[PDB]
Amino acid sequence: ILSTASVLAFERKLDPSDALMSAGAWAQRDASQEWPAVTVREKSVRGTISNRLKTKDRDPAKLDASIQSPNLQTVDVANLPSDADTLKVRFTLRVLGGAGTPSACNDAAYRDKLLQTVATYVNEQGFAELARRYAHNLANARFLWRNRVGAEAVEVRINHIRQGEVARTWRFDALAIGLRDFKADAELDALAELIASGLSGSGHVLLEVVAFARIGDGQEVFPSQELILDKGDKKGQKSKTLYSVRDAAAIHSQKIGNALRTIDTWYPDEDGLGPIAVEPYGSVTSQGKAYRQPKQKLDFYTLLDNWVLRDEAPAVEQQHYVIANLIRGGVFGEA
Amino acid sequence: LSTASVLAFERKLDPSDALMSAGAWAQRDASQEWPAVTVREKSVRGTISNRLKTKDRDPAKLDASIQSPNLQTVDVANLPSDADTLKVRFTLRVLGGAGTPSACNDAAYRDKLLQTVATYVNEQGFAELARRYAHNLANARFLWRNRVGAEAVEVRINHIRQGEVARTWRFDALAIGLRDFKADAELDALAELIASGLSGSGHVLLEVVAFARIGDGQEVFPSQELILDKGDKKGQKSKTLYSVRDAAAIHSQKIGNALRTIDTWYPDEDGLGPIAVEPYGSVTSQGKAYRQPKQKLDFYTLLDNWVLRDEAPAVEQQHYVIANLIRGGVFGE
Amino acid sequence: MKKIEMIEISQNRQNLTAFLHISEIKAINAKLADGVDVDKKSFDEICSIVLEQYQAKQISNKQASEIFETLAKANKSFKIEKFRCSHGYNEIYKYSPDHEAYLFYCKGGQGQLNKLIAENGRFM
Repeated sequence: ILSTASVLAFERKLDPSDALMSAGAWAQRDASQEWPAVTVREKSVRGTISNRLKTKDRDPAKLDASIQSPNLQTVDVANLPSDADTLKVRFTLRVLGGAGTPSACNDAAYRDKLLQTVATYVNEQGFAELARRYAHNLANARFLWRNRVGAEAVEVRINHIRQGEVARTWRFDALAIGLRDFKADAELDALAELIASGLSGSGHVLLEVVAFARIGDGQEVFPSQELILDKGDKKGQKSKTLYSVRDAAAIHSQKIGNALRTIDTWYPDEDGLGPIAVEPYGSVTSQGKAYRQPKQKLDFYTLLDNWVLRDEAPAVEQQHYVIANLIRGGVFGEA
Repeated sequence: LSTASVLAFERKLDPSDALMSAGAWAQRDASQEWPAVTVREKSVRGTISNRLKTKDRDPAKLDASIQSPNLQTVDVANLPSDADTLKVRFTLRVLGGAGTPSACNDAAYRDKLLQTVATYVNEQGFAELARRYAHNLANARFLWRNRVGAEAVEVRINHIRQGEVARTWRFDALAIGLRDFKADAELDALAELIASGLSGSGHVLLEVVAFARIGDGQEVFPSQELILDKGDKKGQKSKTLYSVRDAAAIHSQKIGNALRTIDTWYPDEDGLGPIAVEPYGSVTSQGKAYRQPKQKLDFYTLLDNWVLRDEAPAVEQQHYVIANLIRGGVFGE
Repeated sequence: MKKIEMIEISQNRQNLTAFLHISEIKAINAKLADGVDVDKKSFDEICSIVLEQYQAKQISNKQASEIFETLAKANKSFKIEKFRCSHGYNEIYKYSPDHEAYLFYCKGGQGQLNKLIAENGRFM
């Protein structure tokens, strides 16, 4: 009995928003309700060719003729104003709860067995560790992806807004708590207990999280960027477009959602890189490899099939990984 | 006597396209000038997460397919950053004259069909079905995924008599359940109005407005559309949403399914929530079929066991047969 | 149970290996004839030899009914029919695998469905 489901799908369970950008000055950051948005301007860019050349295309006169005519681009730029050194990146993250119930399942025994598995997990060890890692990823401002590197003083504040007004707030310095070491502070434990209460289903939590970065006066901030359509007046197109919701530079919501779920240090290597994001066949596009391959026995699908079908629960770290990327969501099924 | 070769019913419960706008909570009374929820178009970059079938489960093929990402350009709908509640508005009209077919071949069959439906109605009217439809209106189930994780849902059901609002109802959709069909002192007036509309006496048109307090700048989920995705470029549209005149909306039949999710008489388990009244009552989420025709409890068996052979079913299943007549379609061939 | 029903159960289900649990083969090898032992055999081969032993009359009808119903309940995997008609609504939808759904194909009853089935094949 108990083959896998023909299709399976889980909801998102950690819903961020498009984090809008604004710009102001430090020590005025306690007001921060009137800060003007970071606007996405367009600037022209000249660039000589600089690609690697095969051994047949190393003629001197050919390279001298190729660099005589340049590549002209019309790229986008998102700069801070020239009288504002602090970048304010704000969004809201709500946690839903009910991380075991799928959204689609063709089997009936497998769904109830998976629900029994998740429920006996949450009874055994709750959502404490996963919420403490999610609170660390909210704490150190990892969602500032490239606006965080080289910043002077990152500072995050998270408000629990329950009935329109705030309930209680947390204020962290995002550079003391680094990216790798999970330090388990006191306010980190309070935010961990709140996110775990939201994840288990005990209530409804909606955080408003705002991150200030003292990136410098007039510097360049990096919103997430879109792609191109390539249709209609192709010559002279805009070479690089940036995200903007209502003429206000913003990061995509799935980029912030990726930054919050960079929690698992339980993959095979687990020494050099640090924490990666939870993913079936645990992968990073930058490093270009899959750290949890199916040849190894440390996948998500192999672990979930062994946990549900064969009733052999893995180590508590790998159980944290399987429940964490059930908290992530997605469609698990043959396609 | 056999069933007619043609027999078709119109739908006696007609909603509009539930179109959604955005705003701020506690100003939701003066909420007829709220800006719509426009459908923007963002760009996603997905990675491989489907199950490999132990043919591409190689150390080099997975590493070569990780480095080639899946770029897509999806529609998305979000509240603005200064708005933290979603207002979904539609109008539902209840026609009535339920068991009267719209195109029937045989006369000796439709006369006794009308006789069985009339015997049901004067024996026990539409009050149970109207109670369950008024529960699926008061409990805001038509916000399908705009209801999960919401802080406070609130439904306003008017009664537009001749343009003038004659009667108003205000429900807290999270106070009343989504499973148990318990009776309320205020909901019984709405159930009486829907029963009067279904029974023929009067013209019932309600205006249903649901405010779901999602959160500041969060995501709303309108209805999604069909794409014939034959071939994709660098980034090609992989998900588009519904929009009536540049304003997101839920389809009229998706907020109609959440109105007739009243079936809790199916034989499997009446404690696992109500399902939609369908012949061979099915849910594509659960992927199964309650009221299997191997059992004698589907619609197409109880119908011609009630009309032809005059074997009147249980009192809780006549509600299912009459509710499937209210849903509509062509029955009999 | 009818006879062409067993032929369609032989024809429609997916070809699987090692799907027979121990109780089924334990009943089957003593239940069927002394000719073939069915260990790690495909569904089509088992169903074909059982339908042949039903054709060349050696085994009875009730035994074939029980063993074909056993081959029915032991298999849960079905092939896709490529063509599904809506009967009262007089329509014909055609399976499209990239949508995992039956997209609309043509207006037509059962005769047009059988024409399309004879042309394109009855399964995916």
